[PDB]
Amino acid sequence: GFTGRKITSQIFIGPTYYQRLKHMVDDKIHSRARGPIQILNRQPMEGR
DNA sequence: GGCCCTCGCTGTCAAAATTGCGGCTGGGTGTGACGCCCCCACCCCCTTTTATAGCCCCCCTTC
Repeated sequence: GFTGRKITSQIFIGPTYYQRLKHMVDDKIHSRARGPIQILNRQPMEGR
């Protein structure tokens, strides 16, 4: 697709059924500089 | 004093059972939630009356 040259090997290509899973990167990304702390431990809380 | 045996006691090794402890790292959703029996104060209803009226039980009457 970039240079327009033929690929020397011959790619195996065809229609295949794919599924998108609920495991999505926007539901998983998580960061924390400084936030709320626990009532008992005074340590950072559990989970995003 | 010295040789030889059986015996009782504390003791020991061994077998057997009894018991405190452990069981990966981390992450993301969601969902939901005492009683028994007695004793002691205090209050309500028992009764009388009446006005008042809607409601309802009881007995009578109809066919």
